[PDB]
Amino acid sequence: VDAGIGVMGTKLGMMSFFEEDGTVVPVTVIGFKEGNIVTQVKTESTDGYNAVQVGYERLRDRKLTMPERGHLNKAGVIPMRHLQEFRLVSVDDFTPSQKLLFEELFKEGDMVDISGTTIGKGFQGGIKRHNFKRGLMTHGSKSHRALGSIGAGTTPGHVYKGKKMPGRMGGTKTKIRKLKIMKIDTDLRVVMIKGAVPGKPGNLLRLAPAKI
Amino acid sequence: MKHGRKIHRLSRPADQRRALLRGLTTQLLKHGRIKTTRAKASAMRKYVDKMITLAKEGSLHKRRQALGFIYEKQIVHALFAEVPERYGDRNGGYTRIIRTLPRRGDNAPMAYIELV
Amino acid sequence: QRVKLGDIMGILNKKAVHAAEELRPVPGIRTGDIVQIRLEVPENKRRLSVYKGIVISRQNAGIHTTIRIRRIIAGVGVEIVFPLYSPNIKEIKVVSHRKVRKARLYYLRDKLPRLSTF
Amino acid sequence: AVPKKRTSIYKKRIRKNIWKKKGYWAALKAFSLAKSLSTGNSKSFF
Amino acid sequence: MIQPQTHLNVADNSGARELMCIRIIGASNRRYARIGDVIVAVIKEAIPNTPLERSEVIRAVVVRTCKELKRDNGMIIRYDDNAAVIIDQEGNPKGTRIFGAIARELRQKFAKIVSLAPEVL
RNA sequence: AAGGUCACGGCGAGACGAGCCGUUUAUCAUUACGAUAGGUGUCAAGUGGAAGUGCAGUGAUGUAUGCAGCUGAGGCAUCCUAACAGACCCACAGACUUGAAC
RNA sequence: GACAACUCUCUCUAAGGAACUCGGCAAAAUAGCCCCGUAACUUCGGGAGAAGGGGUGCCCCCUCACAAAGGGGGUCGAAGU
RNA sequence: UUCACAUCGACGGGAAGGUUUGGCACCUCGAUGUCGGCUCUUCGCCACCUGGGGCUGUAGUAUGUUCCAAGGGUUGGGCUG
RNA sequence: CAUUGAGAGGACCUUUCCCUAGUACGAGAGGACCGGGAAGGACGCACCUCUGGUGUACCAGUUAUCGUGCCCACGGUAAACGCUGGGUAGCCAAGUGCGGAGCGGAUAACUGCUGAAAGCAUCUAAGUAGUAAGCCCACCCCAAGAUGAGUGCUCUCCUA
Repeated sequence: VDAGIGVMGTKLGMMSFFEEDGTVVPVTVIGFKEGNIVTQVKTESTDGYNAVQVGYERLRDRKLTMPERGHLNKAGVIPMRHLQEFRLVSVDDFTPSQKLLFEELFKEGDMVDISGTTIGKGFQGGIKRHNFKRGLMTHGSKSHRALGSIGAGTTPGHVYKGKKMPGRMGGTKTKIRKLKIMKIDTDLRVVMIKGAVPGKPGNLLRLAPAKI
Repeated sequence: MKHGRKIHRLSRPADQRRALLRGLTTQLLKHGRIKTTRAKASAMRKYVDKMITLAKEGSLHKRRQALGFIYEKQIVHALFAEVPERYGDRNGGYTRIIRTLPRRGDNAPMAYIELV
Repeated sequence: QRVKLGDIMGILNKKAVHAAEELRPVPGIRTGDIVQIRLEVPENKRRLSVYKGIVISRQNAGIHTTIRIRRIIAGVGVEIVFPLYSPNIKEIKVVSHRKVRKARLYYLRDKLPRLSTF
Repeated sequence: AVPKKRTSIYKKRIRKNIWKKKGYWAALKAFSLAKSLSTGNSKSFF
Repeated sequence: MIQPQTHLNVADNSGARELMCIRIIGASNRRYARIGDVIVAVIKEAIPNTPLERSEVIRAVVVRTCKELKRDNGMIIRYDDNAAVIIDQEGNPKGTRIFGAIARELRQKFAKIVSLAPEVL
């Protein structure tokens, strides 16, 4: 349950905003490829919960299959790629018919949370996944960087599940929390936000207000 | 991880890879059409586009860098007398990567380089 | 009247440098110059701090086009970084020029300090 | 490292048939390439 | 970055020359001592006309460092040596004349070091 | 059939499978989509003054051309090259039984 | 082909410098020729290349045992066995 | 200072645990590789700290002892294998 | 495609300094509980805007030598850079941001409120209140192979 509808935007590099007091803050720059049109609302009557379903990245019709574009043309909106809802408490007033919601709702709310696919690092070891220590690099040692002991002795007879092994590190989404908003641009369709979003410039990014 | 490392390294070390690039683009400029593997094909594509457009502006500095890159002496001087008369107005894209059957003994994906 | 692409690094950075140039003019600091920095720090009431020194590098990334500066204070070896587009500076003055054959004077840190006193 | 016992006919016919089914998957690709190698304007196979 | 086996020069005329600093107080990191962190120094060598001899545990203040110093104004200050001031726990040192320049953020906790300093940058 | 898979051009994804983004009269015009990768043209950016010539010097070398010359893993533009040619899987109201109204 | 973990053979590493460790193990550092200078001790043979410090590339000139070599000067590089 | 039970508690008594040294020799010697260190767990509470409380010979700070509570933490070093 | 979430993981940690206030208390000396703020430490999730390490894409200086006929200028080699000087994009931290919230639920120890079995009493036998870093929920992610296999929207089943 979220405390309100959010938007989604793409990361476009990082820079530094110079505050007129004299400080230098590192900000991430957020663009918006297409407006976050509310496509499908799911209320308490026809569904077990209440959520507002928006989308993103208007595309060519060849890029989008028949169930997708049939679902989007059921709402009478543009064919678009990305599609996510926000679960919201039952006080909502949202029509699914082409609500091109403008981005003014976050500037006075100087706290926002963001979610995104972090950059994947592939099958990485235990020295960087779970912040282990390496063995002795010298003094006749042989267990350089290795995983060390894995379990206890005879009495378990196995290893505990969830034990810290090497595996695929990045690729899942994360949410970093309470990130204070900064100078929006009402003509450059760009929002400064002081922090570090998950991922390189180009990826999708959930931008939804806080849950404290 | 290889995020954004756009060098195309082969199954050979660095200086041997440089010699493979120079020799195979040299004999590519000698015969025109050539049989490579596909990694060697794209690795020829970047450098031989650099060597067609290098002696496109036939000065002395371009001719000396171009003679420094290519092995054979008499093929650089057969190049700038040929590339403005042929590959003017093309503005990039000097090759073609026509693929063929894999190689007997390796199942190596084998390609074939033109000049067009 | 044109909509803009995903090339917003250059136009946010370009209009940021153009706004900071509209506020105060700045002549360019090449590597090897001997310059002055006049800094605004509150509550000191002198409002013009003295920073003489030799620019070592210029790590120019748009709005962080910066100065690696060096002056031997009477103890030893002070190496200060300056953002040229910050509102905390007041003016720059290119006093001299060493005419050095290098873009990065990181050798000059640990040399003999008679060749580093501004 | 040294195997404690041996495998059955069961598990071995499973693993060998996964190996040969992995050989099955790389010939409908060869049927597609052999079918595109036939009469048609394709910019490959000089 | 001041490890617990570093040599710091003296920034005053208290009576020492350098010191092996031992195991910082305050910030419990103790493998990264930035500015303003007091250190439990021991005297490696000293001036032999002063009641500060060899092998004497004392408390001092890191006032210069080769590691950088991130400021909010955009500047980054760094020195070429490491320096400490032989300090007492009630503020002021027992050496008056401070050698070398210091920064100005440590004025908010150590004002006597700034007031006795030749340059405050 | 809808939708996938192979192939194809790759990736900020990745041991292999995966995943993701393309797969072309690859806009036309009044204002967000139909540039995937390489090349090319420019712009950030790195090293930092290239060759050749002239001048000064007995010569090492310095100087003008000339923030020039190379690099261009990054941004934008450009269809010049390769995205051609295909192939294959999945089809044909979704068993049997009760209740409701039509 | 690809450019995962991890082993091995190498290169570099901000700040510190043995805090690691059974133990400076291993790596890093010194390194060639000339000049200055060199202690405790001793079987007076040595230690000793003790330690420690300076020059070193390339172009000029002259002194020239008229082959090695010397001094003075300039020239570049961050760095000259 | 009075005062067995704020706190220790002599002379004695009753238990729990299986973490020391022991007793037996019950599995294992056609092989269950001891002590310390590195790496990496996880668990117990007989609680060192953190959270709540009682009593205090607790004026306050700091305590002494004790109840609930094992979520989390429990340093860097000189000596020695 | 879009999610609910049964179940499971991670995170729920901790210290000084300041106001209250040199106030209660104490002859003085000393010096609060409670409620806020600020700076840290470890841990974790990210990122490369700054500062760097590396960066065998790179460019620059130079030694020995072999080629390019020769001077210039280049190329090869001195392992898997000849040795150095810097560096874009990646990766990383020492760097940069963020997190650890809850007059939410029930409790353990305890303090209670009425209050009887013994017309006195007693936290309890009926009912009930404050309250723990502990339990659960909320917090971030995976998640219907949850065979109990969910829910919602949309596309397609044609010819003989």
